[PDB]
Amino acid sequence: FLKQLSSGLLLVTGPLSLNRVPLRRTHQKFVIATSTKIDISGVKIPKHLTDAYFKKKKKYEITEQRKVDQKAVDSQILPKIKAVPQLQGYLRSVFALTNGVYPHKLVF
Amino acid sequence: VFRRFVEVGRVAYVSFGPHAGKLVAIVDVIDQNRALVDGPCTRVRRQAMPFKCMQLTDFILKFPHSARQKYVRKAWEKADINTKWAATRWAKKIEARERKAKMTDFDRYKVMKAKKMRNRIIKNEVKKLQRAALLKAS
Amino acid sequence: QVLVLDGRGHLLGRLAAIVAKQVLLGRKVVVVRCEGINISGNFYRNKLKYLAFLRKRMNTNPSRGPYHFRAPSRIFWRTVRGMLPHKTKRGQAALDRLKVFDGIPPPYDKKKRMVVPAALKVVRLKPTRKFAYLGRLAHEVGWKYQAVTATLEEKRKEKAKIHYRKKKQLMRLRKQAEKNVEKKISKFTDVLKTHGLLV
Amino acid sequence: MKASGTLREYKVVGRCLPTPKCRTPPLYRMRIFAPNHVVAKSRFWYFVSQLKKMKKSSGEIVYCGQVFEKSPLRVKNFGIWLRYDSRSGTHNMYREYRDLTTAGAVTQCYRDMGARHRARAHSIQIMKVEEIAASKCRRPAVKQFHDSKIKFPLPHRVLRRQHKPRFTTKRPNTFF
Amino acid sequence: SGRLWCKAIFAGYKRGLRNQREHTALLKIEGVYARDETEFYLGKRCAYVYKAKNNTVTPGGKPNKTRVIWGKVTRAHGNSGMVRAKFRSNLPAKAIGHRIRVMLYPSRI
RNA sequence: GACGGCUGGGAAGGCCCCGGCGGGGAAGGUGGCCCGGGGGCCCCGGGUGUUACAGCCCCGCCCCGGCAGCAGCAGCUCGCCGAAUCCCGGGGCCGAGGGAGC
RNA sequence: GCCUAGUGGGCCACUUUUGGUAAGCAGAACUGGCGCUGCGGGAUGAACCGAACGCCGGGUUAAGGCGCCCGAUGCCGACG
RNA sequence: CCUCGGUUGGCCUCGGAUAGCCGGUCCCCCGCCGGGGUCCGGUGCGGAGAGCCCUUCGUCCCGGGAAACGGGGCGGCCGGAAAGGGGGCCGCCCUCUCGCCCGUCACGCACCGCACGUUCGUGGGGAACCUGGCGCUAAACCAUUCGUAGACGACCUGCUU
Ligand SMILES: [Mg+2]
Ligand SMILES: [Mg+2]
Ligand SMILES: [Mg+2]
Ligand SMILES: [Mg+2]
Ligand SMILES: [Mg+2]
Ligand SMILES: [Mg+2]
Ligand SMILES: [Mg+2]
Ligand SMILES: [Mg+2]
Ligand SMILES: [Mg+2]
Repeated sequence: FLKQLSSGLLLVTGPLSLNRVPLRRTHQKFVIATSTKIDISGVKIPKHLTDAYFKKKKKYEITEQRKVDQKAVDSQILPKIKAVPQLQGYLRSVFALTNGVYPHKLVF
Repeated sequence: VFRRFVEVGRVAYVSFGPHAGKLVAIVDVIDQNRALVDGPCTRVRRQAMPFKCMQLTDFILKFPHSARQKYVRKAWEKADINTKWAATRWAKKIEARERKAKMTDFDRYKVMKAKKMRNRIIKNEVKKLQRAALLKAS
Repeated sequence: QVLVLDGRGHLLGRLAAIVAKQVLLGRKVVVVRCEGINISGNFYRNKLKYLAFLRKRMNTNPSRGPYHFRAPSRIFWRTVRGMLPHKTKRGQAALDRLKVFDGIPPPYDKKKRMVVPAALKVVRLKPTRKFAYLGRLAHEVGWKYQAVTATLEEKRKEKAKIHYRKKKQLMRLRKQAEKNVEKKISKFTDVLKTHGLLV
Repeated sequence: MKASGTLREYKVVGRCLPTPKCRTPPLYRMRIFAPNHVVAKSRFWYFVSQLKKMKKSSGEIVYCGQVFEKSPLRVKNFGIWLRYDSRSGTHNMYREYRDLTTAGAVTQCYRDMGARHRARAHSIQIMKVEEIAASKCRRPAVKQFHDSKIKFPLPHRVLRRQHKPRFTTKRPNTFF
Repeated sequence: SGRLWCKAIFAGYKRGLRNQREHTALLKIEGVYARDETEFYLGKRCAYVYKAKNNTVTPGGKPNKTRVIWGKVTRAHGNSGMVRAKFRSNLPAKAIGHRIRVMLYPSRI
């Protein structure tokens, strides 16, 4: 997670070099917030990455601007991910429920 | 053969109730199923506590059967039960249960990968010892 | 997916209540070793209870009357059926989810059996109260396969001891293997010790 | 009275209404063991109406207060003199208890009478409760705890939390 | 890649003894055996997934045989972790004892 | 999560014999001493007795002794409360009405 | 104030009460019920307990309950 | 292609005692490695079901760790009847140094916030067409007969060495 947008949607990227999740909106009632964190105080989010930017338009292709914005945020947030050990693999993994593992008991 | 006896000065571990997870000293017995206890170093006020919620430990203080809280604390901090209780395997397998309770998702991922390795490194040498038994049994 | 319960040391109605609730909540249950179920009260009292059960029959046609099954498996089955709403389709499906056995048959002897502490004799009865054995009650009321079940049970137990001795040899080999490789697993043992999975 | 929960002891002081005959009536103090002060004042009017010729209409209550135990950390022996109605006859008793509070002692007496004698709280009258020293006790179930170096184990520890897994593999340990 | 829903059982309708209220369902969630544990699941969405004979359209997909009665958790039911849930259509009584997926995403944490 | 009132202007309890200086007392009798036996000086028995090599109970103020604190930071030793009471958060159900004007 | 239908076989219960050995018997008083009335509870049930009813959603209760049938203690419930 | 649907990682196992258990151990004493006395640990069971195993986004470069005795796969031996073992093991003429962990390096429909997703699943059942090999060419009933049988059915019998 990076920044809350002006419509309340959560601007997010778990980086495309790890997740195949781009710069994208999500919704806070539909995401689980784990208590593992990266300091992104020095991260310049571009000012134009807004809800008007992320709104669906109308056969879908990534524009060159959307290609270069994902790089411009990944080249900054990725050295912060790789400076804490095993978090890149942690983000590469997906979350799944298995036997005996109950969500009211697991603390995230 | 019983080893743990309810007596004046036995440290008991409180299993449930409002003072669970704590250590008390049995100061006196009232009747069949209730004892005046007192934890002056584990923050438990002197009170009647039933026997079914305390679990007896292998620690016996020496104080009289009507001596007050400060003599109980004198015996407790002279015997150093706050460190001798922690040195036992009982408190270590309590705090291991606490740590597995406090595991976060990143913690569970790192545990999964480290255990994924440790089991395979042991598992190869287990079979290595097995065929080192069959090749040396003949 | 199957709940396999060792019937030894359990009380009949307590186990049958818990099994009836599980097969209503939709879990296939296999209760093995039903001759090891205990019944509270003295044996003469329990024997005359089942003798009063036997005295009941349809006076005009006992072949239509109440079927007094003699095997401990079928007696336990009848208690669960009396605890189930067996005259509806949900009740019949609940009963059909439940299997009962005498001894521990070959599907379930190479399987771990569960125990219910809320139905156990040692938990649920005072130690001075006299109990009875379902196998002995069953045999003395007309079950014929008590001795052969006992012979097959000692035949199963003597192989279970073989499996147990091999399991112990494997686990001591596991312990020698840990003390062998405690140089190259020491950087991975500390993770499991800091997160409380080992000590 | 329905002896609900832990009883509380109340000092209830009452008197008659001052008539032109009796310009200031004498004041009567009673210790009532009751669930709350409303029940305490009602039992006070019961007992005072039984002892004197004084009613709630002709009388008043000038004080009703819970009397706290002066030593609720000290184990004491309690002697309770009792009057109760059985199914046939009325009996005087004396019973002995062990507790930290005299209100806990009286409610222990009420549940004990309900257990041993099938007697409900409406048929039981406390007459006197006194903290008795250990030498002057007459009941061996109280007197057996009068030992300085007392020592007993907990022999057959039954498994409580019978439904924590409800389906475990390992049969329980009851020795500890 | 893996399971994302909790397992629950359609234990029955909200009922007394002789009056069952079909509009409210009683769920038994696996792992919840106390009323204190129910506080996570209150408000969560629950799905009765079932297959039928004719195909129906799948959102974000091609038509197949799976069909869903959607619902959500409203309140706990009793001390032992059973839960009351309300669905869009009242659940069929053929589903009693069968599985209801309890989704994770009316997230509160 | 935070505040306050009342009570026996809470009761007990905590710290400074570890409250000071005195006076006693007895036991569910601590040291000692005596008896008895069980071990390798120690423990458990039985007796005696008043502090000693534990404790308990009854100028107690030597300004209610002096301090904390106070119906007590667990998220429990025992209450009744709130003009002496407020803040914050979560779950569920529902959106009737349709020209209010300025 | 007028017109007026139906009714003019009753039965049950706390308390009082007469005859009778007694009766799910016969006869009165007071009040409440049933008849005329479903509903929750007493397994079942004219009368008992709770409560009286338009068609529904949420909440909460009464009397009853909470091993399983069967909703609810699967409380590490208290003392016997 | 229909249709029936449920399901959404497995646990491959001492006997049991509960005023007692569990695991190692020889200097022992008995038996065909099994049992007991001795000793050592453990016991609110951590040789723990408050558990264990597996754990999956995928691919590309190069490095370290672990592995090398390994990973994948054709010919033999053991293992099972209460409702029978799909396992362990012997070699093979093959192939790789990958799999697992910590890193370097980028990539992929990034489908633009959204739901039945993700398995067990070459699931069971049903018909049908392909498409190659090994094969195998039957009874039941009626009818007739019998009378050890019989109301009728049924039953018992015979019908080319
Ligand atoms: Mg009459
Ligand atoms: Mg009549
Ligand atoms: Mg009529
Ligand atoms: Mg009327
Ligand atoms: Mg009515
Ligand atoms: Mg009845
Ligand atoms: Mg009434
Ligand atoms: Mg309603
Ligand atoms: Mg009932």
